[PDB]
Amino acid sequence: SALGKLQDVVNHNAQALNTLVKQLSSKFGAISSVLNDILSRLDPPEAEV
Amino acid sequence: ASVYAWNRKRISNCVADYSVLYNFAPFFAFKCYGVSPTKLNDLCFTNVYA
Repeated sequence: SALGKLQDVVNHNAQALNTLVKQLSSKFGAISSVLNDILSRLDPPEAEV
Repeated sequence: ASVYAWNRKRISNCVADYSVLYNFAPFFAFKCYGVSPTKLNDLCFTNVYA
């Protein structure tokens, strides 16, 4: 582990992007996480909220 | 049936068409949770109880 610092920079950036991609799966309270279903099985007035 | 002995039924393996319901009555109550009634006629469901 002589090159620990450079490797650490790389891993931090990779981990940041990874968590950013994973957070797409959370629902945040909506009935579903994917936009297509929300826009498919609901009328526009309720789909707004 | 009377409410304390309500009557369940299962519905599967059919082509469900929800466009016959509207011709029944002025429908004093018609509300849907989680789905809209007009966008009902294009979805696929797992198991349907009545």
